[PDB]
Amino acid sequence: DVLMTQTPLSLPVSLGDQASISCRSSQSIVHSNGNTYLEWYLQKPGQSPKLLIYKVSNRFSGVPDRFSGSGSGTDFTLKISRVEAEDLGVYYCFQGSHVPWTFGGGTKLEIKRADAAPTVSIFPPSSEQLTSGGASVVCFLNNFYPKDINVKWKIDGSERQNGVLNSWTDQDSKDSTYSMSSTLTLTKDEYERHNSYTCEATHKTSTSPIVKSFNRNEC
Amino acid sequence: QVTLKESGPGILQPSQTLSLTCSFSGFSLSTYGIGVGWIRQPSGKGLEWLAHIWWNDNKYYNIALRSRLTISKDTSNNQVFLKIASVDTADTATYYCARIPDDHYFDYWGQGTTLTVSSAKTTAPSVYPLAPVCSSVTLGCLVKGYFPEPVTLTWNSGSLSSGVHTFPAVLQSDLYTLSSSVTVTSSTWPSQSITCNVAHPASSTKVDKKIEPRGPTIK
Repeated sequence: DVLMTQTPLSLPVSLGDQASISCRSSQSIVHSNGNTYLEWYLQKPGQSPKLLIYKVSNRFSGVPDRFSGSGSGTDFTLKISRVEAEDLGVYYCFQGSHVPWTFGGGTKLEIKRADAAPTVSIFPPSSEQLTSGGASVVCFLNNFYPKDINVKWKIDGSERQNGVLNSWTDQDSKDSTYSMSSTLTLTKDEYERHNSYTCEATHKTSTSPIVKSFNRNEC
Repeated sequence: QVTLKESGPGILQPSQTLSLTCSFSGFSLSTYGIGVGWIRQPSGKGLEWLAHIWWNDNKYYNIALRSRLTISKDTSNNQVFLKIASVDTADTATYYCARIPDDHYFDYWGQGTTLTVSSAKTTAPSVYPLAPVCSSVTLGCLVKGYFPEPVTLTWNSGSLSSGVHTFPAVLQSDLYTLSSSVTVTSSTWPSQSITCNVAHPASSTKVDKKIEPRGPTIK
């Protein structure tokens, strides 16, 4: 039960940039046989993880000269010096020294770009859905940077916490931005009472929030 | 050569017994030091080691689950079987089997079978079109209440690809939900029909949803 701690959770790096992932265990990971068993796996989206560095420093099959592993006892570090397209994904430091064998939380190597503000798009519940009995209110926050965002739902001004379901896309292959959907699910009876529906969004691009709203009157 | 393929039930009811087979080629478990292990990855989260067996039949299990876990090899036909007893929604993950090349760690992982533990019954998706409230235009498509995963969504039968944002599925209640935004020039839509196509292989349900502009309706 060794606690593996990675730093950072998300790594924003440009291409050709020097990148360094930090791993730190709760205890000494030197196995009885003298060998330290620190491994580095790279899992690309929609794939099984693949080994890079084994035994703190040794490179695996087809792992380039660019990847280098270091550290001892507690603090360990992986260095990727000239970041390429193939080199992006989720990295995990693993230990084979003590049973139970444990993996790290994971570090996501992502590409940094210029700051971009989201495009909020509020969608009232469809005619097709209201006839059936439900009333989901969709909100899309599209193409923004950095990944960290926050959405507040305000029904008639009053904030709602419970009944919200959010999903986030990966980084864009083309424009390198993130997108987020936020669905406030409601019963028709609840929806048929209130009027103003607001999907208030906050992002570092601007000090004041990005309000997007509709009224149940017209639609 | 080195290949690891894992066979699973893929989908089963709570409290049933999960039984999976890691079939392999390119190496034998009859060879020295060689070992095969099991790791599970829950739906977009970090990895977790379950158990493993060595060439000499020494079995190591996660102290966390232990009692439910039973691992056994079959040296003659290059197969390893992991069996977890009385499973629950907490065991909805992707299960990978990986080879241990002497030293304490994994080197070659397999494709990894995906298991889903749920009481839910097979349900076709309800496609809801999202037209904007009563230049560029943002349209949506809400696929709701389907089982099991996965669903495949396209716009204009794959013709429309630019500015498309399919979001990952969120477990609504006993069933999944997902959305996909599409952004087009104000001259493309309404003028030219935008149709959201959904396909649910499990329920053999292929649906086309023409997203028309939001019309008025008073009760």
